[PDB]
Amino acid sequence: VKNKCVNFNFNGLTGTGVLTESNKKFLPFQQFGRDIADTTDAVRDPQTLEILDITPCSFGGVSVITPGTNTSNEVAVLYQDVNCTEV
Amino acid sequence: LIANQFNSAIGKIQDSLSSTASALGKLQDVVNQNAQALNTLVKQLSSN
Amino acid sequence: KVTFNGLTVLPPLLTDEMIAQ
Ligand SMILES: *[C@@H]1O[C@H](CO)[C@@H](O)[C@H](O)[C@H]1NC(C)=O
Ligand SMILES: *[C@@H]1O[C@H](CO)[C@@H](O)[C@H](O)[C@H]1NC(C)=O
Ligand SMILES: *[C@@H]1O[C@H](CO)[C@@H](O)[C@H](O)[C@H]1NC(C)=O
Repeated sequence: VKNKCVNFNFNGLTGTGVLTESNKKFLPFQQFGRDIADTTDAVRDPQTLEILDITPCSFGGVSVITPGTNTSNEVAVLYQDVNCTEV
Repeated sequence: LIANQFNSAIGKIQDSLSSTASALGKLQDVVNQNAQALNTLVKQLSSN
Repeated sequence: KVTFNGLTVLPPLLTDEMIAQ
C-alpha cells in the first residue's frame, strides 16, 4: 500500500511510515538506505525490485486555546505545523 | 556638508554589507551553533 | 546574508514582516 500510513515489515526491518515511489538508484547489492539518524530511509521491495521512500506519518503538537473556564468552557484546538486535510 | 557626509556614510554601509558576508558573523554564529546542537542531538540516535 | 524524530520548530509569534513594521 502506497501513500498511506501502514505498519510495514520488510524482511524484518519493521517500522511505521508512508511508502512512496522513490527516485533513488540503489546499487544491486544494497538492500536498504539510511538517514543521518540511522533510521531507515528507503527499502527495496523483496518481491518487486523497486525502491520505496519511507516518510514518517504526519504528527504535531496539540495546543488548546481556552478563554478561561471562569468565562467559557468552549475551546479551540491548534494542531501545530500540520495540514488541515489530515486532522 | 553634514547632509552629504551622512548620505555618503549611509552608502558605504551598503557596500560593507553587500561585500562582506562576515559583517554578520554574530547572527550566523547563533544559527550555526543551534544547527550544530540539533545535528549532534540527532546523531546520538545512532550510538549503541 | 544569513541562512521526523519528534524535533520541530515553532514559528515566532511576530513575523518577519511584522518586525519590519
Ligand atoms: C515472486 O513470485 C511472485 C508471484 O507470486 C511474482 O510476482 C514475483 O515477480 C516473484 N519474484 C521474483 C520473480 O523475483
Ligand atoms: C471570574 O472569577 C471570579 C472569582 O474569582 C468570579 O467572581 C467571576 O464571576 C468570574 N467571572 C465570570 C464572568 O463569571
Ligand atoms: C496542504 O494540502 C493542500 C491540499 O488540500 C495542498 O494544496 C497544500 O500544498 C498543502 N500544504 C502543505 C504545506 O503541505
